[PDB]
Parts: sequence; C-alpha cells; structure tokens
Amino acid sequence: GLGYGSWEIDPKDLTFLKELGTGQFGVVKYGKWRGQYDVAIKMIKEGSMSEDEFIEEAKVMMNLSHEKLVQLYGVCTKQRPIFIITEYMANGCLLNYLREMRHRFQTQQLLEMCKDVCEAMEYLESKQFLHRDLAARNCLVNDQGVVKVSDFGLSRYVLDDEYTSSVGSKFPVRWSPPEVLMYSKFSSKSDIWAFGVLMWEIYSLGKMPYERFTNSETAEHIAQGLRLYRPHLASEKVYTIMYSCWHEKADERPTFKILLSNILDVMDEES
Ligand SMILES: */C(C)=C\C(=O)N1CC[C@@H](n2c(=O)n(-c3ccc(Oc4ccccc4)cc3)c3c(N)ncnc32)C1
Repeated sequence: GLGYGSWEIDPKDLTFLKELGTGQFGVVKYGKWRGQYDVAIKMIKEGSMSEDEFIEEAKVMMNLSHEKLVQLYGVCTKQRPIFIITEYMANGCLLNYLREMRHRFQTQQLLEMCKDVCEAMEYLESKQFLHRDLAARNCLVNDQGVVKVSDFGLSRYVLDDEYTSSVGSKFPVRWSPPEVLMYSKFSSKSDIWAFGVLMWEIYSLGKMPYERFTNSETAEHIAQGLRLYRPHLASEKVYTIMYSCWHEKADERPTFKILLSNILDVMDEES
C-alpha cells in the first residue's frame, strides 16, 4: 500500500502468536500475516546491524526464491527494532533437531538433509550469491522435516559484538578453509568447504566439528593439512563426498552442481 516499497511489510498486518527465543542476531517470534499466513518475525536489536546496507540487500534477497531456501518475505524498517519477516520453519534449528536422539534417524534421512541444503546452495551459486556463513546453526527444519538454508549473506551486515554474542566467537573458524583462515580469501569454494563441514555435522548427529579442539587449535590442525574424520553413520561413499569439499586447493573442490550429482548417486546406490 501507500508508503511501502515492494520489500516493505506493514507491521500492522502482523499478529504475534509465540516467542521462539533468541535467534541468530535477534529475538524471533511466530505469527501470522493478514490473519492467515504463517511467518517468522526476527527483531534486530539497535546497534547489532549495518541497517541501511542490510535494507538495500534485502531487495536482492526478496528475489531469491527456491524450495530449499528460507523465503524472505519483506522487512519492516519504519520503527526500531527493524523486523525481518520470513517463512516459518516449525521444527526450528537443524542442530537441535539432529541432537534429539528420539528421532532415531535413518541414514537415508540424513542424506536427504544434505541434499536439501545442496539444492539450496546450487541455487545460490547459480545466482553468484555466497552464503558466507553456512553451518548447521543456520539451517532450519519445517513441519515436513525439510531442511532449508537460512541467514544467507547476512553476516556481511552484522557489527562485531552481535556476531560474537550470537555465534560464540569473532569468527566461524570450524567451517572455514585454509585460504580464509590464512588470508581472508572468500569465494564459492569457501561455501563448498563449509558445506562439507555441514555434512559432517549432519552425519555426526550435531557434534561440534573438531569437538576436542579450540578454534585456535582447529586453525593449526587445518594448516597442517589435517581434517575431520569419518562419522560413524557415514558410508565410505558419503565420507568421500564430504572429504572432497576439503581439498587444500580451492580450485580442486567440487561445485554444488557436482555435489548434488554425487549425493543423488549415493541415494540411488544406498536405496
Ligand atoms: C536455529 C537454527 C536458530 C535459532 O536461533 N532459533 C531460535 C528461533 C528459531 N527461528 C529462527 O531463528 N528463524 C529465523 C531465521 C532467520 C530469519 O531471518 C532470515 C532468513 C533468511 C535470510 C536472512 C534472514 C528469520 C527467522 C526461524 C524461522 N524462520 N522459523 C522458525 N523458527 C525460527 C530458531
């Protein structure tokens, strides 16, 4: 309506239903838009984000649309805190979901979770859009058990204290390739590296990568050319896929298109 750009939601159209707790970079609620449509509403605390830059990027993020990407519906920026309005993912954080032993997951389910994320990332790669902080902690799960990628690109707008507070370190060392840790060289291939770590997290039912090491120790380990090793639930073929993401040379790592092909091949063999 009058006063709103295509990227802007009128917060008066929101009904708040449940508090979902403190999420990445803000408090999150479940509600409805215009009475009928489920949404999540992420409230961005004053001082936590480069807001004008974020708002400009939200216009681009609105046009990203894929079944395995948490949809950004719009933002509410005429008040503080600003709101991010998104697809609602009823079953919450992937890491919490993996860690609930009651689910008694089959490996076919764990592979499907990998495939969901791979499809989302193949889409982003096709749009030359880097995630920049891919990890199980920002994948969500819907009421149908579908995993979707969230918080894509958002780390670019987080000011230092909020990032540290929400992630638990200045930086996602455990999901970073050598060229990032050494030289800050981000690329599609740093997203590939992170994807392999995420596959490891899925097949390890939500263990912390390098679980006995500090971040400092992890960076040294990766510097020495050493790697995560095989989760017990991963077959040799699955381990080969995740391990391919960790080549010391970025140009020797696969693309998301190749990963998807590899994952489908294992699904067909392990059917
Ligand atoms: C677990 C992975 C995250 C977490 O901290 N949770 C507590 C609240 C609950 N939760 C959400 O955080 N989100 C969610 C994530 C991201 C956004 O914003 C956004 C999406 C896409 C691109 C950029 C920014 C909004 C909300 C939830 C959603 N969507 N539904 C259900 N619970 C959510 C998990």
